[PDB]
Amino acid sequence: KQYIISEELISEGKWVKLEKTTYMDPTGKTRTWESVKRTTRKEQTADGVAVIPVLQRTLHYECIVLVKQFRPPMGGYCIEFPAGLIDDGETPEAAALRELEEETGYKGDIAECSPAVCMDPGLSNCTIHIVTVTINGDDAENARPKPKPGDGEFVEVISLPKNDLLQRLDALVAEEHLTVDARVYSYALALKHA
Amino acid sequence: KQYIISEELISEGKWVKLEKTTYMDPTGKTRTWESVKRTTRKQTADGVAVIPVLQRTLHYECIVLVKQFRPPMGGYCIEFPAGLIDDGETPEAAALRELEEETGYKGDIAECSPAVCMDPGLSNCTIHIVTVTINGDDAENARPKPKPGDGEFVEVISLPKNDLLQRLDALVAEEHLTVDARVYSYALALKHAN
Ligand SMILES: c1n[nH]c(-c2nccs2)n1
Ligand SMILES: c1n[nH]c(-c2nccs2)n1
Ligand SMILES: [Cl-]
Ligand SMILES: [Mg+2]
Ligand SMILES: [Mg+2]
Ligand SMILES: [Mg+2]
Ligand SMILES: [Mg+2]
Repeated sequence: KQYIISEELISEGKWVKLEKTTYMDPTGKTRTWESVKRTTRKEQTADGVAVIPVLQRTLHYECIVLVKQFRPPMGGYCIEFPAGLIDDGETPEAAALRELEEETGYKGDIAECSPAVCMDPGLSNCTIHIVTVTINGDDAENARPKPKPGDGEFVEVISLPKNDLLQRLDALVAEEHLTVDARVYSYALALKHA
Repeated sequence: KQYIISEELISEGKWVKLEKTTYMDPTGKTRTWESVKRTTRKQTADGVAVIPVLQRTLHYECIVLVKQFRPPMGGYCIEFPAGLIDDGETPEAAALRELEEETGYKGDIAECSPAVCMDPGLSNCTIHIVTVTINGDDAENARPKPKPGDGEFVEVISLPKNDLLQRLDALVAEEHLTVDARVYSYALALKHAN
């Protein structure tokens, strides 16, 4: 029933733009919406990837590898899955493995790749692939993992056991001012609920 | 170590604004970011998203989701029930209220996250994730009456919790919908548990 009629640019920054969206509602009436989009999306199947990195080591419990970094939009530190935008011509898998290595030092193995999923669909058109990757932490490559941060990238690695993820996240939030990402919290809540 | 120095308004709509954030990087170098904010926040968070666990004896437990046209996305998305928290509303009350308006179900609160970020590289948007159980055998949830406000047009989709990820992949392959990243993350973790 519903569809886009027009998209009018309101303001276009270097990285983000705002649009006035006109659409047809299902009563047959015309309505508008204020829409955010990135300026960086070309032919990628999504804007970005977020990596679910399951660190596996003999005689260790499985960990989920997370990162902490300052996020200017939030004005503070956030704890997230490793993530980045997909470079033009780059596959989501390759982007995932690359971002994981850049942010954490770890060299992973692909497990699964989601279809493009929406980040905040009432606000923006932004999408990611969620890429599950296993890290063989017994491999020598993954012994002394050092982030290769890019220019203006400053990332801390936090590995938490999968079997206690939600409480460990709660214990981090209780100890400093910091925000957990909604996807990370959602993933931790399901681990509890299962 | 990092912090915000200043925020310049670039453009302000009715619902969304775009800012240029200046911040201090951890080397002591001054940097800028293009940040989105909502104009509606006053609250612990912008919104709530509800994880509604539909419990009916002798049935599988279902997670109740919603399908709506999302003008920023140009298409239909499958999401947790959700909405913005009203001025002077608690996150718990917003959750039960939105769950009722969007699904017709009357639920009980199980737990409530701290404020969690939606897309912290882009926006300051936050939500509380509120887990709610729904006693599907109670008479008030027999014929769930959805109360859509002005301009809401929501379809309800209940899916079994124990197969959620495969059920969502099936809808994406057949119905050309976009699944929400929080929904998908929850689904993934139900599979990855144990
Ligand atoms: C975010 N962008 N536009 C919106 C709207 N809410 C009601 C009408 S337009 N939210
Ligand atoms: C989204 N908003 N601002 C951005 C930037 N990326 C690199 C420098 S500023 N992305
Ligand atoms: Cl539950
Ligand atoms: Mg990143
Ligand atoms: Mg990066
Ligand atoms: Mg809603
Ligand atoms: Mg509403």
